[PDB]
Amino acid sequence: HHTDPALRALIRVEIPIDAPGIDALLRRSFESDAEAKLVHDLREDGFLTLGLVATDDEGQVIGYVAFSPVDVQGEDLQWVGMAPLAVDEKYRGQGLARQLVYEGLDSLNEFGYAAVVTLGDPALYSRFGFELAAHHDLRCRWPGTESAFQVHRLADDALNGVTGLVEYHEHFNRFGLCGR
Ligand SMILES: *SCCNC(=O)CCNC(=O)[C@H](O)C(C)(C)COP(=O)(O)OP(=O)(O)OC[C@H]1O[C@@H](n2cnc3c(N)ncnc32)[C@H](O)[C@@H]1OP(=O)(O)O
Repeated sequence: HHTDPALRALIRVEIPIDAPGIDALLRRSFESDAEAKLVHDLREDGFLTLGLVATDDEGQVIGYVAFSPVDVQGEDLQWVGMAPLAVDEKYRGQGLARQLVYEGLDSLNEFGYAAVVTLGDPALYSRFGFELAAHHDLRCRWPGTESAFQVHRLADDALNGVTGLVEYHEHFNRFGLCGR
């Protein structure tokens, strides 16, 4: 008895040739082009800490997650903010977002980062281990985010004694991003 290998998407760090595919995915996946424009600007200016792509058998980008640096109370503690996160509508419900976030966080830990923040629906991000940032006395700069701003430590004690304003790069101060 022979079983055909199951068809699956591979996840890896993005490379330059992926940019147009990432852009197309972001434009088609969100309600506005803000996410695509954000990623373009972060990459162009050197503030995209890490990006991971999920690709189909032909190498087409079908999923994406990115991370950029954030400071806390104006200091660099090796924290990052996760955004955006997208899976092509053709591949939704297959566990690819879960995998992208897990691998992202695992890679970040491997490379010495201490925590990851994100802004979004807690009904989604809590599934991946994120906790409400307000419970740890952490906030972002935007209004109406106390229920959506979240944090995932990468070390058990990473959040202890770390409080206040978590600042994203200024490229995030554009309108229409998910979670805002
Ligand atoms: S603010 C505008 C909102 N738009 C977007 O977020 C961008 C368009 N959406 C997407 O790209 C996808 O729908 C995302 C949000 C990436 C989810 O992709 P998938 O559904 O394909 O992800 P997985 O199959 O990896 O699922 C992992 C777990 O997440 C749960 N889940 C998916 N979507 C949601 C929403 N919207 N709300 C709450 N939970 C959600 C899945 O059920 C799954 O749950 P488990 O805990 O793994 O069972």
